[PDB]
Amino acid sequence: SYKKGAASNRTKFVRSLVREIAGLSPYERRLIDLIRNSGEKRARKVAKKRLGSFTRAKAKVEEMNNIIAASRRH
Amino acid sequence: GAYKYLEELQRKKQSDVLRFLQRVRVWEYRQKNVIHRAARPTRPDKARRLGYKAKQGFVIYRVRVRRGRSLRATAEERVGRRAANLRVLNSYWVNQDSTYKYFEVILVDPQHKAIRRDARYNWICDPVHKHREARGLTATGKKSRGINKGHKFNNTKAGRRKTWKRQNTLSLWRYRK
Amino acid sequence: TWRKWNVKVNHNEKRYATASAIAATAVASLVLARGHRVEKIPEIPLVVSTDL
Amino acid sequence: SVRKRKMNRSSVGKATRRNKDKQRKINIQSNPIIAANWDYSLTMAQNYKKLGLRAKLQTPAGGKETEVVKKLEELASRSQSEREEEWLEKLYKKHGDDYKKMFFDKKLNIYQQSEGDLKRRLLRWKKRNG
Amino acid sequence: VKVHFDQAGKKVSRRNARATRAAKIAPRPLDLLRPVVRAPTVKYNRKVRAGRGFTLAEVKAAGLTAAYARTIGIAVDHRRQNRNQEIFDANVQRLKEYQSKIIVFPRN
RNA sequence: GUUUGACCUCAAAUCAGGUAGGAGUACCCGCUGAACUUAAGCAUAUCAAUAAGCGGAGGAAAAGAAACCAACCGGGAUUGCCUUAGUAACGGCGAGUGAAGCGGCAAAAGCUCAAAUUUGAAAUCUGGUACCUUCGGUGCCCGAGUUGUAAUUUGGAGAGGG
RNA sequence: GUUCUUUGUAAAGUGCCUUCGAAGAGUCGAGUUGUUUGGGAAUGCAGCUCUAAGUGGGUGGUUCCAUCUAAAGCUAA
RNA sequence: CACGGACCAAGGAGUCUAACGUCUAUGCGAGUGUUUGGGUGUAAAACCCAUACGCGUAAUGAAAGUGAACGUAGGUUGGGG
RNA sequence: AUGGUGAAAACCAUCUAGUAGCUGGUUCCUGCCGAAGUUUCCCUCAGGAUAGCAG
Repeated sequence: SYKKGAASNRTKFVRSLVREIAGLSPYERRLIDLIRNSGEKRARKVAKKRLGSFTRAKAKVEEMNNIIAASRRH
Repeated sequence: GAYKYLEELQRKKQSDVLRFLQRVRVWEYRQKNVIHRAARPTRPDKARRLGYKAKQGFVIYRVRVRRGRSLRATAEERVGRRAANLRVLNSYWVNQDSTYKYFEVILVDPQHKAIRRDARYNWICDPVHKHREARGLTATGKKSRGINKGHKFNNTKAGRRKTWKRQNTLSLWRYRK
Repeated sequence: TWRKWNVKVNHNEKRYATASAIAATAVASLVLARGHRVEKIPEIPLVVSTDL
Repeated sequence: SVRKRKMNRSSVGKATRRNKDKQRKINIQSNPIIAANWDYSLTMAQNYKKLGLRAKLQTPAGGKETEVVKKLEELASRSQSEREEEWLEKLYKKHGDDYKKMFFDKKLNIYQQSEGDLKRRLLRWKKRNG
Repeated sequence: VKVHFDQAGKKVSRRNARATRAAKIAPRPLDLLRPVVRAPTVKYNRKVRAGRGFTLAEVKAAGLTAAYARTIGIAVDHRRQNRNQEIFDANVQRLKEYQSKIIVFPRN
């Protein structure tokens, strides 16, 4: 993997653009509310059950943290 | 161009935009026949990355199948019987219901002179590709036949009947071993 | 069909046999016993010039 | 057999094909020097050693220059278009050999080619002409 | 129960196949110039065998290009790597000797 | 403009050009799938990823240019043979079942898309028609095609220029 | 071998220097019901539920390292 | 007891193969085995052979190891010759 | 059992040369040697595991 998969400004732009325009899926709609009320602990539990592995649920909850923080402030 | 944006838009399937498109189209495709021709592919980015050129000779049949043998291969087999002159190239998922699943199987006319010419697609005209779906030589057929590379696919790599006949029939030489 | 038609032989034993068979060609009495009307031939083993 | 029984019985005949001699004695086809120097009584590998040329580049499994000079004998033995030439005539008569001026020119050098492109084509032009 | 009665038959088949390939590919040596490779696994590493194809690196170091290498009858592999130094040296010498031997006919 | 005109969709025809069925079936590719019989009665092991049935191909088919094997001073598409080997491994360890990498050989051949703009000019193709040197070429007209047909690229990189 | 025509600021190749440089999702995976095997790390497949990532992802070797790039296709012997 | 036999001709039943041994013969011998193959051939014969592999050649153990001369490879007693 | 044909419970074709704790039969001559009718546990009932007699 010399050609591993560099950042690519265009791909980052498209992914984040679609991330907002699509909205939020029903489990994620539940999940973002579950962060604000029940904390990040129980959020990771529901996300691990919903998705396959925990390694997926980490990056997923981390993405939700980035979405919430950037929305309200800026 | 747009195919990167569509590629990423088709990822978020249960998202608000694509969720709405599903519930309209699922109603619309139930109004029409079981097997019928769509004029253009609904997910054109997927059509391309499965080998569809928007030129004369390519046909996009939409097909409906029951839920609960594989459904993708059954979808291809149903259009194979109806559109017998055509050759099945590939198929893909578009929409699903609680009771039915929909696929937009792409076809090529080997008889049409626009395909008999260009060398990128004239391979399908060769009689060795008559009913690719009826022999599991499509994407989904090769998937269900367990044909890949690895330790996982040892007992079913080059024909599961071929490896059985090889292992369970005695072989003898002129000068015995 | 799968009867044992061909016979595997030791390569050395096979070579021994041909050497014995060659050795017996230069005996003259052994040739006469085998058949071969070799009464009126000049000598054994009979060697003719290369121009043959 | 069912079908073979009819074909022996019929007055149509059989499509008799005698093609077993031709499967062994194959004529060489791709080189005339070889076509003259190839003993068909010999095999493939024996013919190669007779010529000199190698028949196999790997170490072969199992066990085992009159012509080659004639191959070395046969080893011993592009212009510009009308518009291109006439266009180069226009450039040479206008500037001379000022390639910097020639590529910063707009009217005669329309396709904005580099110094190296124009001078190379002028060198070819100066060979066919003055 | 299969029996190989055709052992003698198929050798004559294979020989005549080589004879046709000799007749059609007249001056050329039937097979491509294969590399020299060190075998895998502790058991066989002492053995040095014929590899599949060279590399872009071995071809580039020899003094010719990859696409041109195939037209002169050098088998080129692209997934094989040059980890060992001694193998690399042996293959480069093999190509350079081969290039001194070859006589590539003109297209006129 | 209470006309009319673009498209999209649904139609139509004893129109023009096509094509699919059926037979054969040894081999191949899929789908479906018993029982007599073996270990003690039979749910697995076992007959058997069989026979019959069904669908589909060809002169072969299938497979195939790695999301591979390895643990080495690394191999390098696939297929077949020899061997690995009756080994690893599994099996009320029992009827027994049964590989694979390496090695020797047979034969060897690699490539095409989708991917970021031709944007100083859809550079492409179908069909009709008129001729010509007719498994086709050319002119003209028509349609397809920007919801993308050509050229350039496929990680072995590649492209832009100099 | 014998000729008739080759064109257009046409088509590539090679080395150096400079500026960029996108690779497949209802798929991978996850649980379960069956089928497949002699398969011990449910192997392979299907059905059903949920369903990703891009200094990524898949597979293996004792804390790293090696190895390829799926979810598209063609191809003789 | 019983089962078989009206008579005659012809047909008619321990075979072939694989796996594993027994003994004998032959070849060579710490080695041995050409015949998957390649070369060659008067052509399914015969004749040659590369690299490997099979089995044997040096043992004592259970995870980890070690390694066979105090020696006319022994001292005695017998023991074909 | 599979697949088929007939019909106010059947037959045909393959699997299937199915499986036998058995019945009947087993094909030339001569010479030479020549029994056993049973020991002990595996339990025996079945098949054997062994000793004995003949080489």
